[PDB]
Amino acid sequence: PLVERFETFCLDPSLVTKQANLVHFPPGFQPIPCKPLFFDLALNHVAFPPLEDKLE
Amino acid sequence: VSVPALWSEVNRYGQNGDFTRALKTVNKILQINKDDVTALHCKVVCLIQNGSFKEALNVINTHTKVLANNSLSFEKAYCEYRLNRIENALKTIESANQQTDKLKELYGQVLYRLERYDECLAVYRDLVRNSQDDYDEERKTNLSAVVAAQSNWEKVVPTHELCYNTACALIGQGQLNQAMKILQKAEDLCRRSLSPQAELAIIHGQMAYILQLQGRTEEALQLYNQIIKLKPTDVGLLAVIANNIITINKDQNVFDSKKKVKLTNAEGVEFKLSKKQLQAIEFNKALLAMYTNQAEQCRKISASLQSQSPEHLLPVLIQAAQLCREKQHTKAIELLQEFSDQHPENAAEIKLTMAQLKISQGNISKACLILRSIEELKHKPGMVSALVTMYSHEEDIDSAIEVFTQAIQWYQNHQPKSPAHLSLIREAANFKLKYG
Repeated sequence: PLVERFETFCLDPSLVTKQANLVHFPPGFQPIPCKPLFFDLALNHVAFPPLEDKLE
Repeated sequence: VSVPALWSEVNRYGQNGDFTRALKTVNKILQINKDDVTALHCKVVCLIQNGSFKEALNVINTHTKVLANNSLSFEKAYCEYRLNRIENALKTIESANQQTDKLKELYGQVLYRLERYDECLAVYRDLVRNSQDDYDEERKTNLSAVVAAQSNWEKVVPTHELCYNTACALIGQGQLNQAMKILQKAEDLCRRSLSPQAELAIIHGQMAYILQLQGRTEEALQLYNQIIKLKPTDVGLLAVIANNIITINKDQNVFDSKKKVKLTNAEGVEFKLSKKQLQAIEFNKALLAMYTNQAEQCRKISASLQSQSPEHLLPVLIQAAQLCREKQHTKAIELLQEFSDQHPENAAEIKLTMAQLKISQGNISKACLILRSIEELKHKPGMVSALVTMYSHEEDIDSAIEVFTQAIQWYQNHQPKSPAHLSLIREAANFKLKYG
Protein backbone atom coordinates (compact mmCIF):
# COMPACT_ATOMS: atom_id res chain seq x y z
CA PRO A 1 0.00 0.00 0.00
CA LEU A 2 1.00 3.64 -0.45
CA VAL A 3 0.70 4.26 3.30
CA GLU A 4 3.94 2.33 3.84
CA ARG A 5 5.47 3.90 0.70
CA PHE A 6 5.66 7.60 1.59
CA GLU A 7 9.19 7.76 0.14
CA THR A 8 10.63 8.12 -3.37
CA PHE A 9 8.63 9.06 -6.49
CA CYS A 10 7.53 5.76 -7.99
CA LEU A 11 5.16 6.43 -10.88
CA ASP A 12 2.84 3.54 -9.77
CA PRO A 13 0.14 4.30 -12.39
CA SER A 14 -2.26 2.09 -10.42
CA LEU A 15 -3.16 5.21 -8.41
CA VAL A 16 -5.27 6.66 -11.25
CA THR A 17 -7.27 3.49 -11.98
CA LYS A 18 -9.62 1.64 -9.63
CA GLN A 19 -6.85 -0.23 -7.75
CA ALA A 20 -5.40 2.87 -6.13
CA ASN A 21 -3.98 1.01 -3.10
CA LEU A 22 -3.47 4.25 -1.17
CA VAL A 23 -4.04 2.69 2.27
CA HIS A 24 -5.03 -0.64 3.83
CA PHE A 25 -8.75 -0.78 3.03
CA PRO A 26 -10.23 -2.90 4.57
CA PRO A 27 -7.91 -2.18 7.52
CA GLY A 28 -5.22 -4.70 8.31
CA PHE A 29 -5.13 -6.96 11.33
CA GLN A 30 -3.25 -5.95 14.48
CA PRO A 31 -1.05 -8.63 16.07
CA ILE A 32 -0.12 -8.11 19.70
CA PRO A 33 3.10 -9.19 21.44
CA CYS A 34 2.96 -11.66 24.30
CA LYS A 35 2.46 -10.02 27.68
CA PRO A 36 5.71 -9.64 29.66
CA LEU A 37 6.46 -12.15 32.39
CA PHE A 38 5.17 -10.86 35.73
CA PHE A 39 5.45 -12.56 39.13
CA ASP A 40 2.93 -12.45 41.99
CA LEU A 41 5.48 -11.97 44.75
CA ALA A 42 2.85 -10.90 47.30
CA LEU A 43 1.99 -14.57 47.88
CA ASN A 44 5.41 -14.82 49.56
CA HIS A 45 4.49 -12.14 52.14
CA VAL A 46 1.41 -13.82 53.64
CA ALA A 47 2.42 -15.72 56.78
CA PHE A 48 1.57 -16.12 60.44
CA PRO A 49 2.05 -13.13 62.75
CA PRO A 50 4.92 -13.27 65.27
CA LEU A 51 3.84 -15.82 67.87
CA GLU A 52 6.73 -15.13 70.27
CA ASP A 53 4.38 -13.11 72.47
CA LYS A 54 2.01 -16.10 72.67
CA LEU A 55 4.19 -19.22 72.83
CA GLU A 56 5.27 -21.47 75.69
CA VAL B 1 -4.83 -29.13 75.72
CA SER B 2 -2.79 -26.21 77.06
CA VAL B 3 -3.01 -23.11 74.88
CA PRO B 4 0.79 -22.58 74.62
CA ALA B 5 1.05 -26.20 73.45
CA LEU B 6 -1.33 -25.49 70.56
CA TRP B 7 0.58 -22.28 69.81
CA SER B 8 3.90 -24.16 69.70
CA GLU B 9 2.38 -26.78 67.40
CA VAL B 10 0.96 -24.00 65.21
CA ASN B 11 4.36 -22.30 64.96
CA ARG B 12 6.13 -25.59 64.17
CA TYR B 13 3.62 -26.54 61.49
CA GLY B 14 3.67 -23.04 59.99
CA GLN B 15 7.44 -23.20 59.63
CA ASN B 16 6.98 -26.74 58.27
CA GLY B 17 5.26 -25.34 55.18
CA ASP B 18 1.80 -26.91 54.98
CA PHE B 19 -1.23 -24.99 56.19
CA THR B 20 -4.37 -27.18 56.18
CA ARG B 21 -3.80 -28.74 59.60
CA ALA B 22 -2.41 -25.41 60.78
CA LEU B 23 -5.82 -23.97 59.87
CA LYS B 24 -7.52 -26.84 61.69
CA THR B 25 -5.65 -26.16 64.93
CA VAL B 26 -6.11 -22.40 64.50
CA ASN B 27 -9.88 -22.87 64.39
CA LYS B 28 -9.59 -25.25 67.36
CA ILE B 29 -7.98 -22.31 69.18
CA LEU B 30 -10.87 -20.17 67.90
CA GLN B 31 -13.49 -22.50 69.34
CA ILE B 32 -11.47 -22.49 72.56
CA ASN B 33 -11.38 -18.67 72.70
CA LYS B 34 -13.27 -16.16 70.55
CA ASP B 35 -11.31 -12.97 71.31
CA ASP B 36 -7.68 -13.56 70.27
CA VAL B 37 -6.90 -11.37 67.24
CA THR B 38 -3.77 -13.44 66.58
CA ALA B 39 -5.95 -16.52 66.10
CA LEU B 40 -8.11 -14.89 63.42
CA HIS B 41 -5.01 -13.41 61.78
CA CYS B 42 -3.56 -16.91 61.55
CA LYS B 43 -6.92 -18.15 60.24
CA VAL B 44 -7.07 -15.61 57.41
CA VAL B 45 -3.41 -16.25 56.57
CA CYS B 46 -4.11 -19.99 56.33
CA LEU B 47 -7.16 -19.33 54.16
CA ILE B 48 -5.16 -17.08 51.83
CA GLN B 49 -2.35 -19.64 51.51
CA ASN B 50 -4.97 -22.32 50.80
CA GLY B 51 -6.43 -20.30 47.91
CA SER B 52 -9.80 -19.55 49.54
CA PHE B 53 -9.82 -15.77 49.24
CA LYS B 54 -13.62 -15.54 49.45
CA GLU B 55 -13.68 -17.31 52.82
CA ALA B 56 -11.01 -15.01 54.26
CA LEU B 57 -12.88 -11.99 52.90
CA ASN B 58 -16.07 -13.24 54.57
CA VAL B 59 -14.22 -13.81 57.85
CA ILE B 60 -12.77 -10.29 57.80
CA ASN B 61 -16.14 -8.73 56.95
CA THR B 62 -17.94 -10.68 59.69
CA HIS B 63 -15.29 -9.97 62.35
CA THR B 64 -14.68 -6.31 61.45
CA LYS B 65 -16.72 -5.43 64.54
CA VAL B 66 -14.12 -7.01 66.85
CA LEU B 67 -10.94 -6.67 64.75
CA ALA B 68 -10.20 -2.94 65.17
CA ASN B 69 -6.68 -2.09 66.40
CA ASN B 70 -4.47 -2.61 63.34
CA SER B 71 -7.07 -4.29 61.06
CA LEU B 72 -6.40 -6.92 58.38
CA SER B 73 -5.83 -4.33 55.67
CA PHE B 74 -3.20 -6.23 53.68
CA GLU B 75 -5.04 -9.57 53.87
CA LYS B 76 -8.36 -8.03 52.80
CA ALA B 77 -6.68 -6.12 49.97
CA TYR B 78 -4.90 -9.27 48.77
CA CYS B 79 -8.15 -11.24 48.88
CA GLU B 80 -9.85 -8.55 46.80
CA TYR B 81 -6.95 -8.33 44.33
CA ARG B 82 -6.82 -12.11 43.87
CA LEU B 83 -10.62 -12.05 43.46
CA ASN B 84 -10.26 -9.54 40.58
CA ARG B 85 -11.85 -6.86 42.79
CA ILE B 86 -9.09 -4.41 41.93
CA GLU B 87 -11.24 -1.30 42.35
CA ASN B 88 -12.09 -2.09 45.98
CA ALA B 89 -8.52 -3.24 46.63
CA LEU B 90 -7.30 0.23 45.60
CA LYS B 91 -9.17 1.93 48.45
CA THR B 92 -8.46 -1.00 50.78
CA ILE B 93 -4.74 -0.32 50.36
CA GLU B 94 -5.29 3.44 50.44
CA SER B 95 -7.49 3.41 53.57
CA ALA B 96 -4.98 1.42 55.64
CA ASN B 97 -3.81 3.19 58.78
CA GLN B 98 -0.14 2.42 58.12
CA GLN B 99 1.71 1.37 54.96
CA THR B 100 3.89 -1.74 55.15
CA ASP B 101 6.19 -3.35 52.59
CA LYS B 102 3.65 -6.08 51.85
CA LEU B 103 0.98 -3.41 51.32
CA LYS B 104 3.27 -1.40 49.03
CA GLU B 105 4.12 -4.45 46.92
CA LEU B 106 0.46 -5.45 46.70
CA TYR B 107 -0.29 -1.86 45.66
CA GLY B 108 2.33 -2.11 42.93
CA GLN B 109 0.83 -5.33 41.61
CA VAL B 110 -2.65 -3.77 41.67
CA LEU B 111 -1.40 -0.68 39.83
CA TYR B 112 0.13 -2.96 37.21
CA ARG B 113 -3.26 -4.65 36.86
CA LEU B 114 -4.81 -1.17 36.50
CA GLU B 115 -2.50 -0.31 33.55
CA ARG B 116 -1.37 2.75 35.55
CA TYR B 117 2.16 2.03 34.42
CA ASP B 118 3.63 5.36 35.58
CA GLU B 119 2.79 5.06 39.29
CA CYS B 120 3.32 1.29 39.13
CA LEU B 121 6.79 1.80 37.65
CA ALA B 122 7.66 4.41 40.28
CA VAL B 123 6.46 2.27 43.18
CA TYR B 124 8.21 -0.83 41.87
CA ARG B 125 11.44 1.11 41.38
CA ASP B 126 11.08 2.08 45.04
CA LEU B 127 10.38 -1.56 45.93
CA VAL B 128 13.52 -2.79 44.17
CA ARG B 129 15.75 -0.01 45.51
CA ASN B 130 14.48 -0.25 49.11
CA SER B 131 13.41 -3.82 49.92
CA GLN B 132 15.98 -6.62 49.91
CA ASP B 133 14.88 -10.25 50.08
CA ASP B 134 15.42 -13.69 48.53
CA TYR B 135 13.36 -12.87 45.41
CA ASP B 136 15.26 -9.84 44.13
CA GLU B 137 15.61 -11.42 40.68
CA GLU B 138 11.83 -11.77 40.61
CA ARG B 139 11.48 -8.08 41.46
CA LYS B 140 13.96 -7.23 38.70
CA THR B 141 12.04 -9.22 36.09
CA ASN B 142 8.75 -7.71 37.30
CA LEU B 143 10.17 -4.19 36.88
CA SER B 144 11.41 -5.25 33.44
CA ALA B 145 7.90 -6.51 32.65
CA VAL B 146 6.48 -3.14 33.67
CA VAL B 147 8.92 -1.21 31.48
CA ALA B 148 8.31 -3.63 28.59
CA ALA B 149 4.55 -3.09 28.84
CA GLN B 150 5.01 0.69 29.01
CA SER B 151 7.32 0.71 25.98
CA ASN B 152 5.03 -1.64 24.04
CA TRP B 153 1.75 0.21 24.60
CA GLU B 154 2.34 3.60 26.25
CA LYS B 155 5.05 4.50 23.68
CA VAL B 156 7.79 5.17 26.25
CA VAL B 157 11.47 4.91 25.34
CA PRO B 158 13.30 2.81 28.00
CA THR B 159 18.01 -15.53 34.07
CA HIS B 160 15.79 -16.40 31.11
CA GLU B 161 12.75 -14.46 32.36
CA LEU B 162 14.63 -11.15 32.37
CA CYS B 163 16.05 -11.84 28.90
CA TYR B 164 12.57 -12.65 27.57
CA ASN B 165 11.18 -9.44 29.05
CA THR B 166 14.08 -7.50 27.51
CA ALA B 167 13.14 -9.07 24.18
CA CYS B 168 9.55 -7.92 24.75
CA ALA B 169 10.82 -4.39 25.41
CA LEU B 170 12.91 -4.50 22.23
CA ILE B 171 9.84 -5.67 20.31
CA GLY B 172 7.95 -2.68 21.70
CA GLN B 173 10.76 -0.30 20.75
CA GLY B 174 10.66 -1.51 17.13
CA GLN B 175 13.85 -3.58 17.03
CA LEU B 176 13.27 -7.04 15.54
CA ASN B 177 16.60 -8.54 14.45
CA GLN B 178 18.32 -8.45 17.85
CA ALA B 179 15.08 -9.55 19.52
CA MET B 180 15.50 -12.96 17.87
CA LYS B 181 19.07 -13.23 19.18
CA ILE B 182 18.04 -12.27 22.72
CA LEU B 183 15.16 -14.75 22.56
CA GLN B 184 17.63 -17.42 21.46
CA LYS B 185 19.86 -16.56 24.42
CA ALA B 186 16.82 -16.91 26.70
CA GLU B 187 15.94 -20.20 24.98
CA ASP B 188 19.42 -21.47 25.82
CA LEU B 189 19.03 -20.29 29.42
CA CYS B 190 15.68 -22.11 29.61
CA ARG B 191 16.98 -25.31 28.00
CA ARG B 192 19.85 -25.49 30.50
CA SER B 193 17.31 -24.92 33.29
CA LEU B 194 14.73 -27.71 33.12
CA SER B 195 17.31 -30.38 32.24
CA PRO B 196 8.28 -26.76 32.78
CA GLN B 197 8.03 -26.58 28.98
CA ALA B 198 5.56 -23.68 29.23
CA GLU B 199 8.41 -21.26 29.92
CA LEU B 200 9.90 -22.36 26.60
CA ALA B 201 6.43 -22.20 25.03
CA ILE B 202 6.14 -18.49 25.81
CA ILE B 203 9.66 -17.90 24.45
CA HIS B 204 8.70 -19.62 21.20
CA GLY B 205 5.45 -17.65 21.13
CA GLN B 206 7.43 -14.42 21.22
CA MET B 207 9.85 -15.85 18.63
CA ALA B 208 7.00 -16.53 16.21
CA TYR B 209 5.77 -12.96 16.69
CA ILE B 210 9.11 -11.59 15.47
CA LEU B 211 9.04 -14.09 12.61
CA GLN B 212 5.58 -12.83 11.61
CA LEU B 213 6.62 -9.17 11.86
CA GLN B 214 9.61 -9.67 9.55
CA GLY B 215 7.50 -11.40 6.89
CA ARG B 216 8.55 -15.02 7.57
CA THR B 217 4.91 -16.01 7.88
CA GLU B 218 5.28 -19.76 7.33
CA GLU B 219 7.81 -20.40 10.10
CA ALA B 220 5.80 -18.19 12.46
CA LEU B 221 2.67 -20.21 11.71
CA GLN B 222 4.48 -23.51 12.31
CA LEU B 223 5.89 -22.23 15.61
CA TYR B 224 2.46 -20.99 16.71
CA ASN B 225 0.85 -24.32 15.82
CA GLN B 226 3.47 -26.26 17.79
CA ILE B 227 3.04 -23.96 20.81
CA ILE B 228 -0.74 -24.43 20.66
CA LYS B 229 -0.37 -28.21 20.42
CA LEU B 230 2.03 -28.20 23.38
CA LYS B 231 -0.94 -27.03 25.53
CA PRO B 232 0.57 -24.58 28.05
CA THR B 233 -1.35 -23.95 31.26
CA ASP B 234 -1.50 -20.17 30.79
CA VAL B 235 -4.64 -18.47 29.47
CA GLY B 236 -3.40 -15.04 28.39
CA LEU B 237 -0.58 -16.57 26.36
CA LEU B 238 -3.12 -18.73 24.52
CA ALA B 239 -5.20 -15.64 23.72
CA VAL B 240 -2.15 -13.75 22.41
CA ILE B 241 -1.03 -16.70 20.28
CA ALA B 242 -4.58 -17.20 19.00
CA ASN B 243 -5.04 -13.61 17.89
CA ASN B 244 -1.58 -13.52 16.32
CA ILE B 245 -2.64 -16.60 14.35
CA ILE B 246 -5.78 -14.59 13.53
CA THR B 247 -3.64 -11.81 12.07
CA ILE B 248 -1.54 -14.32 10.13
CA ASN B 249 -4.60 -16.09 8.69
CA LYS B 250 -6.52 -12.90 7.76
CA ASP B 251 -9.51 -14.02 5.62
CA GLN B 252 -8.11 -17.39 4.47
CA ASN B 253 -8.36 -19.82 7.42
CA VAL B 254 -11.69 -18.68 8.83
CA PHE B 255 -12.42 -22.16 10.24
CA ASP B 256 -9.26 -22.01 12.35
CA SER B 257 -9.97 -18.32 12.95
CA LYS B 258 -13.16 -19.20 14.83
CA LYS B 259 -11.19 -21.63 17.00
CA LYS B 260 -8.57 -18.99 17.78
CA VAL B 261 -11.32 -16.50 18.62
CA LYS B 262 -13.02 -18.94 20.99
CA LEU B 263 -9.65 -19.40 22.69
CA THR B 264 -9.31 -15.61 22.75
CA ASN B 265 -12.44 -15.15 24.92
CA ALA B 266 -12.06 -17.45 27.92
CA GLU B 267 -12.31 -17.27 31.71
CA GLY B 268 -9.87 -14.80 33.25
CA VAL B 269 -8.65 -13.43 29.90
CA GLU B 270 -10.04 -9.96 30.62
CA PHE B 271 -7.87 -9.79 33.76
CA LYS B 272 -4.60 -11.30 32.52
CA LEU B 273 -4.35 -9.15 29.39
CA SER B 274 -3.88 -5.40 29.15
CA LYS B 275 -6.59 -3.01 27.97
CA LYS B 276 -4.68 -2.31 24.75
CA GLN B 277 -4.43 -6.05 24.05
CA LEU B 278 -8.16 -6.49 24.69
CA GLN B 279 -8.99 -3.56 22.40
CA ALA B 280 -6.77 -4.98 19.66
CA ILE B 281 -8.51 -8.33 20.15
CA GLU B 282 -11.88 -6.60 19.73
CA PHE B 283 -10.58 -4.92 16.56
CA ASN B 284 -9.36 -8.27 15.23
CA LYS B 285 -12.64 -10.07 15.86
CA ALA B 286 -14.60 -7.17 14.37
CA LEU B 287 -12.39 -7.54 11.29
CA LEU B 288 -13.06 -11.29 11.25
CA ALA B 289 -16.82 -10.69 11.55
CA MET B 290 -16.57 -8.32 8.59
CA TYR B 291 -14.71 -10.95 6.57
CA THR B 292 -17.29 -13.56 7.67
CA ASN B 293 -20.40 -11.55 6.66
CA GLN B 294 -21.26 -10.95 10.34
CA ALA B 295 -22.21 -7.28 10.13
CA GLU B 296 -24.40 -6.60 13.18
CA GLN B 297 -21.93 -7.99 15.71
CA CYS B 298 -19.11 -6.25 13.84
CA ARG B 299 -20.94 -2.93 14.20
CA LYS B 300 -21.61 -3.65 17.88
CA ILE B 301 -17.92 -4.33 18.54
CA SER B 302 -16.95 -1.21 16.58
CA ALA B 303 -19.36 1.00 18.53
CA SER B 304 -18.27 -0.47 21.87
CA LEU B 305 -14.62 0.11 20.96
CA GLN B 306 -15.29 3.69 19.84
CA SER B 307 -17.06 4.33 23.15
CA GLN B 308 -13.67 3.80 24.82
CA SER B 309 -11.87 6.13 22.35
CA PRO B 310 -8.88 3.87 21.59
CA GLU B 311 -5.52 5.62 21.38
CA HIS B 312 -4.02 3.72 18.43
CA LEU B 313 -6.78 1.63 16.80
CA LEU B 314 -9.54 3.69 15.21
CA PRO B 315 -12.59 1.43 14.65
CA VAL B 316 -14.68 3.85 12.56
CA LEU B 317 -12.72 2.60 9.53
CA ILE B 318 -14.24 -0.84 10.12
CA GLN B 319 -17.69 0.76 10.04
CA ALA B 320 -16.62 2.62 6.91
CA ALA B 321 -15.52 -0.75 5.54
CA GLN B 322 -19.02 -1.98 6.37
CA LEU B 323 -20.57 0.84 4.35
CA CYS B 324 -18.03 0.16 1.60
CA ARG B 325 -18.88 -3.55 1.55
CA GLU B 326 -22.65 -2.99 1.26
CA LYS B 327 -22.05 -0.44 -1.54
CA GLN B 328 -24.11 2.32 0.10
CA HIS B 329 -20.95 4.19 1.04
CA THR B 330 -22.39 7.68 0.55
CA LYS B 331 -23.18 7.71 4.27
CA ALA B 332 -19.60 6.59 4.95
CA ILE B 333 -18.45 9.78 3.21
CA GLU B 334 -20.03 12.07 5.81
CA LEU B 335 -19.27 9.55 8.59
CA LEU B 336 -15.53 9.81 8.01
CA GLN B 337 -15.90 13.55 7.35
CA GLU B 338 -17.53 14.22 10.72
CA PHE B 339 -15.15 11.86 12.53
CA SER B 340 -12.21 13.79 11.06
CA ASP B 341 -13.84 17.09 12.03
CA GLN B 342 -14.49 16.01 15.62
CA HIS B 343 -10.96 14.55 15.93
CA PRO B 344 -8.49 16.82 14.11
CA GLU B 345 -5.52 14.94 15.58
CA ASN B 346 -6.69 11.68 13.98
CA ALA B 347 -8.12 13.28 10.82
CA ALA B 348 -5.04 12.63 8.67
CA GLU B 349 -5.36 8.88 8.16
CA ILE B 350 -9.14 9.19 7.96
CA LYS B 351 -8.80 11.59 5.03
CA LEU B 352 -6.15 9.32 3.52
CA THR B 353 -8.75 6.55 3.50
CA MET B 354 -11.29 9.11 2.24
CA ALA B 355 -9.14 9.74 -0.82
CA GLN B 356 -8.91 6.02 -1.64
CA LEU B 357 -12.69 5.75 -1.39
CA LYS B 358 -13.00 8.79 -3.67
CA ILE B 359 -10.80 7.09 -6.30
CA SER B 360 -12.74 3.80 -6.09
CA GLN B 361 -15.11 4.60 -8.97
CA GLY B 362 -14.87 8.28 -9.88
CA ASN B 363 -14.82 11.87 -8.65
CA ILE B 364 -11.03 12.00 -8.84
CA SER B 365 -10.95 15.79 -8.49
CA LYS B 366 -12.59 15.61 -5.06
CA ALA B 367 -10.08 12.89 -4.16
CA CYS B 368 -7.23 15.29 -4.97
CA LEU B 369 -9.01 18.01 -2.97
CA ILE B 370 -9.26 15.82 0.13
CA LEU B 371 -5.66 14.68 -0.37
CA ARG B 372 -4.61 18.34 -0.28
CA SER B 373 -6.58 18.76 2.95
CA ILE B 374 -4.14 16.43 4.78
CA GLU B 375 -1.69 19.12 5.87
CA GLU B 376 0.31 16.90 8.24
CA LEU B 377 1.51 14.58 5.45
CA LYS B 378 1.11 17.03 2.56
CA HIS B 379 4.79 17.33 1.59
CA LYS B 380 5.72 13.69 1.13
CA PRO B 381 7.30 12.38 -2.10
CA GLY B 382 4.83 9.50 -2.41
CA MET B 383 1.71 11.60 -1.95
CA VAL B 384 2.92 14.34 -4.29
CA SER B 385 3.72 11.60 -6.82
CA ALA B 386 0.15 10.31 -6.49
CA LEU B 387 -1.22 13.84 -6.85
CA VAL B 388 0.91 14.47 -9.94
CA THR B 389 -0.19 11.29 -11.70
CA MET B 390 -3.84 11.92 -10.78
CA TYR B 391 -3.64 15.47 -12.13
CA SER B 392 -1.96 14.18 -15.30
CA HIS B 393 -4.83 11.70 -15.70
CA GLU B 394 -7.22 14.59 -16.40
CA GLU B 395 -4.41 16.89 -17.64
CA ASP B 396 -4.42 19.28 -14.67
CA ILE B 397 -0.80 20.14 -15.37
CA ASP B 398 -1.00 23.50 -13.59
CA SER B 399 -2.24 21.84 -10.40
CA ALA B 400 0.58 19.28 -10.57
CA ILE B 401 3.32 21.89 -11.00
CA GLU B 402 1.84 24.04 -8.24
CA VAL B 403 1.86 20.96 -5.99
CA PHE B 404 5.54 20.58 -6.90
CA THR B 405 6.17 24.22 -5.99
CA GLN B 406 4.48 23.99 -2.58
CA ALA B 407 6.32 20.76 -1.76
CA ILE B 408 9.67 22.26 -2.78
CA GLN B 409 9.03 25.43 -0.78
CA TRP B 410 8.07 23.51 2.36
CA TYR B 411 11.10 21.23 2.03
CA GLN B 412 13.35 24.28 1.60
CA ASN B 413 11.80 25.86 4.70
CA HIS B 414 12.23 22.72 6.84
CA GLN B 415 15.00 20.44 5.49
CA PRO B 416 17.07 22.11 2.76
CA LYS B 417 19.31 20.04 0.48
CA SER B 418 17.83 16.70 1.53
CA PRO B 419 18.32 13.71 -0.81
CA ALA B 420 14.54 13.50 -1.14
CA HIS B 421 14.59 17.27 -1.71
CA LEU B 422 16.99 16.96 -4.65
CA SER B 423 15.00 14.01 -5.99
CA LEU B 424 11.91 16.24 -5.97
CA ILE B 425 13.76 19.03 -7.79
CA ARG B 426 15.10 16.69 -10.48
CA GLU B 427 11.70 15.02 -10.96
CA ALA B 428 9.99 18.40 -11.27
CA ALA B 429 12.67 19.56 -13.72
CA ASN B 430 12.26 16.58 -16.03
CA PHE B 431 8.46 16.72 -15.75
CA LYS B 432 8.58 20.36 -16.86
CA LEU B 433 10.99 19.37 -19.63
CA LYS B 434 8.59 16.70 -20.93
CA TYR B 435 5.54 18.97 -20.46
CA GLY B 436 6.89 22.41 -21.39
